[PDB]
Amino acid sequence: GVLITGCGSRGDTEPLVALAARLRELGADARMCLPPDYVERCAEVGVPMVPVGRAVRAGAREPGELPPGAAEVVTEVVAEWFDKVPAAIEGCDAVVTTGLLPAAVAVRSMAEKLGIPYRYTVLSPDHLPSEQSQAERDMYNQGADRLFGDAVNSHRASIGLPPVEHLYDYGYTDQPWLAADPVLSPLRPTDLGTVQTGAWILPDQRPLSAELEGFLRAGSPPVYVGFGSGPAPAEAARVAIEAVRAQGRRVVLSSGWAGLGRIDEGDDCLVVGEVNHQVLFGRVAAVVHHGGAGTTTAVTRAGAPQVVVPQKADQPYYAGRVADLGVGVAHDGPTPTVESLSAALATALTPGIRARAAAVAGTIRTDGTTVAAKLLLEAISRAKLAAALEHH
Ligand SMILES: O=c1ccn([C@@H]2O[C@H](COP(=O)(O)OP(=O)(O)O[C@H]3O[C@H](CO)[C@@H](O)[C@H](O)[C@H]3F)[C@@H](O)[C@H]2O)c(=O)[nH]1
Repeated sequence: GVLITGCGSRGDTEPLVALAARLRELGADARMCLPPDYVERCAEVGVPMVPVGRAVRAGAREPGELPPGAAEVVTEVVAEWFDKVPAAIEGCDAVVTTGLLPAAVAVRSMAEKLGIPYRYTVLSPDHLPSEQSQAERDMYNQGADRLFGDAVNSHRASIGLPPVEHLYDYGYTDQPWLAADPVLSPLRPTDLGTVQTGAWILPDQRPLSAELEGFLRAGSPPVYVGFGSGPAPAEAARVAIEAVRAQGRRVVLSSGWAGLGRIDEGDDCLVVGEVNHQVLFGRVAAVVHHGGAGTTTAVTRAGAPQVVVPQKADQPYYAGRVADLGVGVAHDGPTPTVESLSAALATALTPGIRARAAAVAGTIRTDGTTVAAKLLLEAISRAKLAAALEHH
């Protein structure tokens, strides 16, 4: 089998589910360890998953219950991963991981014990160890060792392993994979070490809800607005609904983890939960979003013009990439006003940008999981999988 693990938000998780599903299609018994948020997602695509640790979404936890990434609970997190992974990793020939470092180091430790290959994956190039300075890498290693090195070493001893240090190096490996699209996220030409597979995208077969289908059929193509797993700006729903209205468009508002909702009973708005983005984004006039790696990838592949309203982290990078590609507008700042978002939307709604977005869509590859599957085949070899890939 192959074990696929991670602890993080939807963006950290969805690529892993894509890889797991692709491996199962290719005849490999891929299974997962993920936070409990993702039980439904894994089940609906037929991927076995074992829930590990605290829920990542605040609303999925108890009031006052700290997230898995909180420094206060790191000892508990390490223990939980060492407790639950053994049953899942048994009979596996390789492991692929992303996300939270203390969990990743636990997983690699168990891979080390079994003598099976471990691969860590990053989703945005700015997060590659080789894109950090030596001083930064030193700092990350020291912080990890200090914060949870003792806990990791106690559990390593429990299974007979020697102690380990430099936990950033250990968890990320010396050369993590980059599961990111090369058009959206080009790698510097001097980097010969990083294996860039392309994005890991699950071909989405889920139907749209009757309500969303009805909404799409009942009028002109709407604008989608959503902020993914992250926070939304102040008055996000009001500003977005009023700005989209100002452009003469209907609105599909994704509630997201922020829990956005309607501002009135207007029938020109539909509030949605989880949806098939691959299908929906082909049927909208534009997408206003936060600039998450996965969301940007999906919007770009669908060919919908964009307005990126970046909140934090790697999101300004994606806003800049979208602007540079000419397929959308990088909104100036994290908190739009009706006026600023309306202006950005007007720009994103031109025939020219529609054509540019349509053209760039065709350049985004969707076969990154096949690249990763072949890389795994080669790592394990050093059957059904080899036969399936030869067929491809
Ligand atoms: O209704 C829905 C909602 C989502 N999806 C899919 O979930 C994926 C979300 O990916 P994304 O990377 O934007 O995740 P997110 O957790 O919001 O963002 C961060 O995690 C990212 C990765 O680390 C990071 O780039 C960023 O800064 C984050 F905040 C993407 O493939 C969507 O198309 C869906 O199919 N239907």
